[PDB]
Amino acid sequence: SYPIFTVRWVAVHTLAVPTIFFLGAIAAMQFIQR
Amino acid sequence: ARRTWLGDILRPLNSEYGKVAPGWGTTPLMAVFMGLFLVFLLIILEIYNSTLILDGVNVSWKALG
Amino acid sequence: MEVNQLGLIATALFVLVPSVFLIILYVQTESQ
Amino acid sequence: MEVNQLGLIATALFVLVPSVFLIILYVQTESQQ
Amino acid sequence: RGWFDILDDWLKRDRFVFVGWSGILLFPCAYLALGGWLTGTTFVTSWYTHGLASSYLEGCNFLTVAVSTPANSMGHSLLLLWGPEAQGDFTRWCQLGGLWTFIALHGAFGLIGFMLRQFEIARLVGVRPYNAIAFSAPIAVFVSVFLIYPLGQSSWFFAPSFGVAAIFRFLLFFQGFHNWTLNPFHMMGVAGVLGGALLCAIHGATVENTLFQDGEGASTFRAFNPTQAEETYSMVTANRFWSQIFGIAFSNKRWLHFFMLFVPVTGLWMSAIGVVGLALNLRSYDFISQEIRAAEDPEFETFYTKNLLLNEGIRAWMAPQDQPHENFVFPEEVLPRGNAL
Amino acid sequence: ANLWERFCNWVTSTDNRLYVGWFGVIMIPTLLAATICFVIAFIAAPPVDIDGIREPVSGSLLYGNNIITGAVVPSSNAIGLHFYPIWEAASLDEWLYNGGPYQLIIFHFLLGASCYMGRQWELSYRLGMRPWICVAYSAPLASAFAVFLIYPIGQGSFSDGMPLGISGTFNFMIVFQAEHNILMHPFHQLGVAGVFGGALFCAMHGSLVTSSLIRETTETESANYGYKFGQEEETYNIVAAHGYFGRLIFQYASFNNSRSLHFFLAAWPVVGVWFTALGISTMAFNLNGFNFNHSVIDAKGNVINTWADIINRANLGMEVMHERNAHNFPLDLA
Amino acid sequence: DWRVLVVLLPVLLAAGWAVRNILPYAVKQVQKLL
Amino acid sequence: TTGERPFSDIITSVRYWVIHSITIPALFIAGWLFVSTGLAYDVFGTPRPDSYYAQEQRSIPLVTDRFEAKQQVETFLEQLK
Amino acid sequence: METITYVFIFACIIALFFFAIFFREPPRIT
Amino acid sequence: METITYVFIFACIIALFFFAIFFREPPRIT
Amino acid sequence: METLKITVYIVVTFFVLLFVFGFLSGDPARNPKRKD
Amino acid sequence: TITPSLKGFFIGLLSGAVVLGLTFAVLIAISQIDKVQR
Amino acid sequence: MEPNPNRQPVELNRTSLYLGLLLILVLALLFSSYFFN
Amino acid sequence: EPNPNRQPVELNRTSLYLGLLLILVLALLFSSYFFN
Amino acid sequence: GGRIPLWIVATVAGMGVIVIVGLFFYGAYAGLGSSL
Ligand code: CLA
Ligand code: CLA
Ligand code: CLA
Ligand SMILES: C=Cc1c(C)c2cc3nc(c4c5[nH]c(cc6nc(cc1[nH]2)C(C)=C6CC)c(C)c5C(=O)[C@@H]4C(=O)OC)[C@@H](CCC(=O)OC/C=C(\C)CCC[C@H](C)CCC[C@H](C)CCCC(C)C)[C@@H]3C
Ligand SMILES: CCCCCCCCCCCCCCCC(=O)OC[C@H](COP(=O)(O)OC[C@@H](O)CO)OC(=O)CCCCCCCCCCCCCCC
Ligand SMILES: CCCCCCCCCCCCCCCC(=O)OC[C@H](COP(=O)(O)OC[C@@H](O)CO)OC(=O)CCCCCCCCCCCCCCC
Ligand SMILES: CC1=CCCC(C)(C)C1/C=C/C(C)=C/C=C/C(C)=C/C=C/C=C(C)/C=C/C=C(C)/C=C/C1=C(C)CCCC1(C)C
Ligand code: OEX
Ligand SMILES: [Cl-]
Ligand SMILES: [Cl-]
Ligand SMILES: [Fe+2]
Repeated sequence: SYPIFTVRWVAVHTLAVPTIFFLGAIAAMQFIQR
Repeated sequence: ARRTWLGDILRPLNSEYGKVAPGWGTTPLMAVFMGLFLVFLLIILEIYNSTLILDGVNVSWKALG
Repeated sequence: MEVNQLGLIATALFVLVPSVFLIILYVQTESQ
Repeated sequence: MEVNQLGLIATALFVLVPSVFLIILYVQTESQQ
Repeated sequence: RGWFDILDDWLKRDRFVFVGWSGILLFPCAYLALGGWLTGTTFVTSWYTHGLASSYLEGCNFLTVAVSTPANSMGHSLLLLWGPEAQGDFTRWCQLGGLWTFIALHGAFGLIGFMLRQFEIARLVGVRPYNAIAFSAPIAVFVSVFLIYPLGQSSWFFAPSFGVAAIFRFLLFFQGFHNWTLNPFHMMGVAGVLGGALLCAIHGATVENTLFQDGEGASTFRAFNPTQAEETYSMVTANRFWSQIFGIAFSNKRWLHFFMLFVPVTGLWMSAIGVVGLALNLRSYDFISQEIRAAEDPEFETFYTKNLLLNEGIRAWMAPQDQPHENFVFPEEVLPRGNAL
Repeated sequence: ANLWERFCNWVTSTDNRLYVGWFGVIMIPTLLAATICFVIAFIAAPPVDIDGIREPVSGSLLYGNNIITGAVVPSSNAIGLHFYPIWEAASLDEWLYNGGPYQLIIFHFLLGASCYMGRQWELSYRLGMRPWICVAYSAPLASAFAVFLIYPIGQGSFSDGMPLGISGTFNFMIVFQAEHNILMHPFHQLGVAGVFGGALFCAMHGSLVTSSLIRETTETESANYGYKFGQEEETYNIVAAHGYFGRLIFQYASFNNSRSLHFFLAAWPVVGVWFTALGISTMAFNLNGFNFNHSVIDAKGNVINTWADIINRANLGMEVMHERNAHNFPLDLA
Repeated sequence: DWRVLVVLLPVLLAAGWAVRNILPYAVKQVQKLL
Repeated sequence: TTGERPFSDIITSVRYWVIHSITIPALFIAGWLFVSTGLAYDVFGTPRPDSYYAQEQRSIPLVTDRFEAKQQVETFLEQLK
Repeated sequence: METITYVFIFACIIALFFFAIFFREPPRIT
Repeated sequence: METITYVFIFACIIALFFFAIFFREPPRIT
Repeated sequence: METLKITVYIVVTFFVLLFVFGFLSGDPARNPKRKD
Repeated sequence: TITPSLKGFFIGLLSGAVVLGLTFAVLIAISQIDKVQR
Repeated sequence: MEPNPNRQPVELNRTSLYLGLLLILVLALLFSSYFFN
Repeated sequence: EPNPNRQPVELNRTSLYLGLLLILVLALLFSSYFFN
Repeated sequence: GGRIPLWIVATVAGMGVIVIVGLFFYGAYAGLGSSL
C-alpha cells in the first residue's frame, strides 16, 4: 500500500522527461558537420 | 485620561475598535475591483510600453501639439 | 565674499566639540 | 591637488556626528549600573 | 468548511515537496524560467539580435551558450508572444529575443513566489522569518541588474544575457564603460561577499575544532544527536582561542549567527544600489583632482590613470562587435594602442 | 627555574593576553617590519619605476594620491626576480626609485603570515583543541602566495606581482584577464563558486539559527541577551530549523547533524579558494583559460562569433593598452 | 509535417508501454481515494 | 516519513525498470530525431551552417525596427532562397 | 589637508583596535 | 556659506531659549 | 650599508635560533593532557 | 478603433484567464477528493 | 495627569560602541576620497 | 583591585543650558573673525 | 521489489553519464564548434 502517482511523481517527471529528450537532441548534435 | 471639547466631538469616530463583519463579508466584491484594477494597470503599462497601440494615442512628446 | 574657507570648519568644530562634551555629561547624569 | 573644498567638512561631520551619537548612548549606559 | 479552506488543507499537506499557496506562483514560474533557459541554450540563436551563435545546436559549448537579450531596436518592449513585435509567431518570437523577457519576467515572479514560500513555511512551522528576510538580498541584485539597469539604458539589449561567457562579457563591459571596480557600492559588496565567505569558513572550522568528545570513534560526526540539549562544541575554548590569536573573539552565539546573516546580505544590498546608479550612467568613473593634475603634468602617473587607458582600450576594441546596431566603423588608425602591440 | 626554561614557559604560556609561541617569535618581528614599512611607504614613498622603463608611477599620498589610488608600487622590471635588499642599493634614494620597499614588505608579510598559520596550530595544541583551523587559513594564505610570489616567479619579475593598493589591485586583475583569460578558466570559476557559495551559506546558516532562537527575552530587549557565554544548553532549536529548511526544499537536502553542517560550511569556501589560488599559481606558468576564439565557423568558413569572441575583443583592448610604452616587439610573452 | 510524427512516435510508444505495465496498480490507488 | 514510496525502493524494483528501459531510450531517441530530421532548426528559426550569410554576403542580418522586425528577418531569409 | 584627513582616520582605527583588544568587555562564564 | 552659518547659530540660540524656559528644571521648595 | 647588512644577518640568525631551539626544547610535552 | 495590438491584448487576457482558471479548477477538484481526516 | 508609562531606558554596550565606531571610521576612510574627488 | 578614588561626575540641566548658551554665543561672536 | 542491488544501478547509471559526457567532449573536437 503506497500510491504510485503523487505530486512527487509529477515534479520528478516534470524534470526527467525533457532532460532525456534534451540529452538525445544534444547527442545527435555532436555529429553535425558544416 | 483628559477629556476635551474636540475629543468629545470625535469620540464616536474612535469607538468601534475591533468590530468586524462576519465571515468573508465583502471579500468577494473586493476581489472584483482588484481584478478590474489589475487589467486597467496592465493597459496603462502596455500603452506606455507600446505593446498596446491605440488609434489616436500617440505615445510621444509630439502629443503636446 | 572672499572669506576664509577654513572658517566654516573652525566655526563648526568650535560649536560641536564643546557642545557634545556638555551633552554627554548631562545625559549620563539623568540616567543615574 | 585641486580637490573639493567641502570634502573636509563633509568627512569631519560624517565621522563626528554618528560617533558622538554612539558615545552619548554608551556613557549613559555605564552610569546606570 | 467551505472550499477555500478545503484547498488550504490540500495546499498545506506535509508531502515530499511542500506546495503551499506560494506554490501557485512559484512552481510554474520557476519551471518556466528554467525551461526557457535550457530551451534557448540548446536550440535558439542570437544571430538576428546580436550577430552571435549561442546554442548547442549551433556548435556552442556550455561556457559560450546563452539566452541573449533582444535587439537594441526593441527598446524596453515586454516582447509578449502575442504582442505587436512577434504577432504570435513562436519562431519569430525566439529570433527576436522573446525568450529573454520570458525568462527575466517569469524568473522575477518565481523569486517572489520563493520568498513567499519562505514566509509560508516559516509561519506554518512556527519559526521566525529571518531566512525570507535574508533572501531579500538576492532579489535586490536580480531586480537591479536584470530589470532596473537596462530600463535606465536604451533597451534590454544592454542587460546581462543568460549565459556563462555572456555574463563574463557583462563584467568586462562594466569595467570599460562604467569603471565599476572604482565604485564604493561595489567595494562594499565585495567586502560583504568576501567577508561572508570568510565567516562561513572560520565558523565551520572553529566548530569542528572545538568539538567535545561525545563518542569513542575517530569520525566525530556520529557523536551528535539533533535533539540533545547540549552545545556540541565549546564556545568557551573557541573564545579563548580567538581572543589569544586575533585579539577579539565572539562571546555570544546569537550575535555571531546574526552577524553571519548581516554581512553578506548587507553587502549585496549595497552593490544593488550602485548598479541602480549605473542604470543612469551615474558612475564613479573619475577623480577630478587626478585628471586636472595629469592633464597639466605629463610626468604624473598613478594606477588610477593606468586603469583608464585599459578602459579606453576595452571600449574601442569591443564596441563595434558588441553593439552592432551602432554600425561603428573604427579604421585601424583610430584604435588606441601602445607600442608594438 | 633555569633561565632558558623560564623563557620557554613565557613564550608558550597560555596566560598571555595574546599568545606568542615559537611561530610568534618569527611572526612578530616580520609583521612589524612589513607593517611599519608599508605605512610609511603608503604615505610618503616617492614614485617607483615599476616597469623598468624610467617611467615612475606615483603611489603614495604625499605625491598626489588618495586612499583609493595609492599603493606601494611593485619593484622594477629591470630587477626581475633579483633580491634587492636595502644594502644592495648605492643609497636609499636608489632603493626607493627602483621599488625596494615592495620586496621588503611582501617577504616579511609572507613569512609572518606563514607563521600566523603555524601559530594557529600551536595554540590549538596548548589548549587541547583539534588542530585544523590552520588548514582553513591555508586557503587565503595560498592566495596571497600566488599573487605576491608564484605569479612573479613564473613571469620572471616582481614587477608583475600584485600592487599593494586598491587601484593597483584592479590593474593587476585587468591585465591578468588580457594575458590569461582568467574568467574562462575553470579554477577561477570554482573560486567564484567557493566565494558566492560561501556568502550564501553564511547568510543561510545565520538566518536559520537566528530563525530558531528559543524565546528567552522580551520584545524590549535584544534577543542576544538570551544566550549567556559558557551556558551548557544550546540556544536554538535545530530540529525546528531542519523542519523549516527541509520543507523549503525537501527533507533530505537538509542537515540535521550540526557537525556535518559546520564541516560543510568550512570545506566549501576553503576548497573553492584553494582552487582559485591554484588558478593564479598555474596561470603563472601560462596554462590559460579556455580559448574558443573562432571556434564556430559556417559551411563556407566565415567565422560566426559567440560570446567568447566578444570577450576576446575586450581582452584585446586590455592587451594593446597596458604598459603602453614597454613593448618593442609584437608578442607579449611575459 | 512528417518529422513531428517521427519525433513523437517513441514518446507515444513509451507512454503506451508504461500505461499497459502500470494500469492494474493504478486502479488500486484510485479506488482507495473513496 | 511522508507516505510516498522510498526512491531506493523504486529504482531497484523490477517493475520500475521494465517501464523505464523503454521510456528512457524512447525519449533519448525522440530528441535525437528532433535534431536529425531538421525539425529543431525550423521550429526555432535557428540558422543551419549554410544559412547564416548569403554567398557573397558578410553583413549580419541585424533587426533594426521594432514593429517591422518580423518582416525584416523574413526579408533576410528570402535573400538566401 | 586631504593627506592629513586620510592619515587621521587611519590613526583613529589603530587606536580603536588598541581599546577593543585590551579594554574589551571581559567575557564572563554563565 | 557664511550667511547660512551665522543664521544657523542664531537659530540654535532661539531654540535654546525655548527649552530653557518651557523645559527647565522646575524650582521646588525642598 | 654593510653595517646594516651585518645587523640584519645578526637579528635574523638570533630569531631563527630561538625558533629552532624552542621547538627542540620538548615541544610535544607542552600540551594540557599527556606530557612527553 | 480595435487595432491588432488590442486584439493581441484580449488574446493574452483570455489565455491567462484560461490558464489560471484551469489551474484552480484542478486544485479545487483534487482538494475535494483527497481531504485530511480530523 | 499621570507621567507617561511608555518611557523606556536605552542601552549601548561597549562592544556595540566598538563595532559602531569601526563602522563609521571605515566608512569615512572609504568615502573620503570621493568627497575630496 | 578596583581603584577607590573613582568618582561620578554630574552636569545638571541648568548647567547644560548655560553651557550651550556660552558656546553658541562665543561661536556667533568669533565666527565673523574666523571667516574674516 | 528490491531486486536489482543498488550498487549495480549506480555502476550502470554512472557509466551511462560518463558515456554521454564523453560524447560531448569528443564533439568539442569534431564537427560544429571544433574550429575546423
Ligand atoms: C501563475 C503562473 C504564471 C504567471 C504569474 C505568469 C506570468 C507571465 N507569463 Mg506565463 N505561463 C504560465 C504561467 C504563468 N505566467 C503557464 C502555466 C504557461 C503555459 C501555458 C505560461 C506561458 C506563457 C507564455 C507563452 C508567455 C507567458 C507570458 C507571461 C507574462 C505576461 C502575462 C500576461 O500578460 O498576462 C495577461 C493575462 C492576465 C494577467 C490574466 C488576467 C486574468 C483576469 C484577472 C481575468 C479575466 C477573465 C475573463 C476576461 C473573463 C471571461 C471572458 C469571456 C470570454 C467569457 C507574465 C510574466 C508572456 C511572456 O513571458 O512574455 C515575454 C508569454 O509570451 N506565459
Ligand atoms: C574580488 C572579486 C569580486 C567579488 C567578490 C565581487 C562580488 C560581487 N560583484 Mg563584482 N566584479 C569584479 C570582482 C568581484 N565582484 C570585477 C573585477 C568586475 C569588473 C568590473 C566586477 C563586475 C561586476 C558586475 C558587472 C556585477 C558585479 C556584481 C557583484 C555582486 C554579485 C552578487 C551576487 O551574488 O549575484 C548573484 C546573482 C544573484 C544573487 C541574483 C539572483 C540569483 C537567483 C537566486 C538564482 C537562482 C538560480 C536558480 C535556482 C537555478 C539556477 C540553475 C541553473 C544554473 C542550472 C557581488 C557583490 C553584480 C552586482 O553588483 O549586482 C548588484 C553585477 O552586476 N560585479
Ligand atoms: C562577480 C565577479 C567576480 C567574482 C565573484 C570574483 C571572485 C574572485 N576572484 Mg576574480 N575576477 C573578476 C570577477 C570576479 N572575481 C574579473 C572580472 C576579473 C578580471 C578583470 C577577475 C580577475 C581576478 C584575478 C586576477 C584574481 C581574481 C581572484 C578572485 C578571488 C578573490 C578573493 C581571494 O583571492 O580570496 C583569497 C584571500 C585572500 C587573497 C586574502 C589573503 C589574506 C592574507 C593571508 C591576510 C591579510 C592580512 C591583512 C593585510 C591585515 C588584516 C588585519 C587587520 C587588523 C588590518 C575570488 C575567487 C584572485 C584569486 O584567485 O587569487 C587567488 C586573483 O588573483 N579574479
Ligand atoms: C550566482 C550566485 C547565486 C546563485 C546561483 C544562487 C542561487 C540560490 N540561492 C538560493 C537561496 C538563497 N540565497 C541566499 C543568499 C545568497 N545567494 C547568493 C548568490 C546566489 N544564489 C549570495 C551571494 C547570497 C548571500 C546574501 C539565501 C539566504 C538563500 C535561500 O534561502 C535560498 C535557498 O534555499 O538556498 C539554500 C536558492 C533560491 C532557489 C530558488 O529561487 O528556486 C526557485 C527558482 C526560481 C524562482 C527560478 C529563478 C530564475 C532566475 C532568477 C532566472 C533564470 C536563470 C537561468 C535559468 C540560469 C542562468 C544561468 C546563466 C546565468 C549561466 C538558489 C539555489
Ligand atoms: C598579534 C596579531 C594580532 C592581530 C591584531 C589585529 C587586531 C584588530 C582586530 C579588530 C579590532 C577591532 C574590532 C572592533 C569591534 C569589537 O570589539 O568587536 C567585538 C565583538 C565581540 O563580540 P561578542 O559576541 O562579545 O558581542 C556580543 C554582544 O556584545 C553584541 O552586542 O566581536 C565581534 O563582533 C566579532 C566580529 C567583529 C569583526 C570585526 C573585525 C574587523 C576588523 C578589521 C577591519 C579593519 C579595517 C581597517 C582598515 C584600515
Ligand atoms: C548539499 C547538502 C547535502 C549533504 C548530503 C547529506 C544530506 C543529509 C540528509 C539528512 C540526514 C540523512 C538522511 C540521508 C538520506 C539521503 O542523503 O538522501 C537519500 C534520499 C532518498 O531517500 P528515500 O526516500 O529513497 O530513502 C530514505 C533515505 O533516508 C535512505 O537512507 O534521496 C532523495 O531525497 C532523492 C530525491 C531527490 C530528487 C528530488 C527531485 C524532485 C525535486 C523537485 C522539487 C524541486 C526542489 C524544491 C522546489 C524549491
Ligand atoms: C555534466 C555533468 C557533470 C556533473 C554530473 C552530471 C551527470 C549532472 C552532468 C551532466 C548533466 C547534464 C549534461 C545535464 C543536462 C540536462 C539538460 C540538458 C536538461 C534539459 C531539461 C530541459 C527542460 C526541463 C526543458 C523545459 C522546457 C520548457 C518548460 C519550455 C516551455 C516553454 C517555452 C520555453 C516557451 C513557451 C512555451 C513553453 C512550452 C511554455
Ligand atoms: O609587465 Mn606587467 O604585464 Ca606580464 O606581460 Mn608582458 O609583462 Mn608587462 O606586459 Mn603584459
Ligand atoms: Cl598597465
Ligand atoms: Cl618587448
Ligand atoms: Fe553555527
